[PDB]
Amino acid sequence: DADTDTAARQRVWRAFENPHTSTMALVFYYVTGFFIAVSVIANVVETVPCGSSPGHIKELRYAVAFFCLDTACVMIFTVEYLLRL
Amino acid sequence: AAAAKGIAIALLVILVICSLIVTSVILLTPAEDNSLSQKKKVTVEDLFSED
Repeated sequence: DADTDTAARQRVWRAFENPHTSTMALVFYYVTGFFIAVSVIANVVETVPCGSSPGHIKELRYAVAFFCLDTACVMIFTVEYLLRL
Repeated sequence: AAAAKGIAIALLVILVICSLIVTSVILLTPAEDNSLSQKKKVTVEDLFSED
């Protein structure tokens, strides 16, 4: 009963911590979830032969660009960590 | 609901723009076709050939 949760940046980062502030928090969390999902699925799919490997290039797509996606998403991770700090 | 759907569409747009930025990034350093001779090498026989 006595959890006494409260509500310039001191209230701003709490509103960020708030799971649902309608306009702001929903965006802030959904976009981060999309980033983490695309990051993990990209890390997974870099293994399938046709995806990114010499599994179908021996005859002759294997474009090494998911590394750039990993760089971008870890950039998002570190900037979000700085925001959390 | 309706407001939730609207803000969901807003975040959908702001993630679509980021995805397009990612596509621009991956096309920023493309190597679709690499220029190469891809033909026969040079041997001693063609050295001694009339060509």
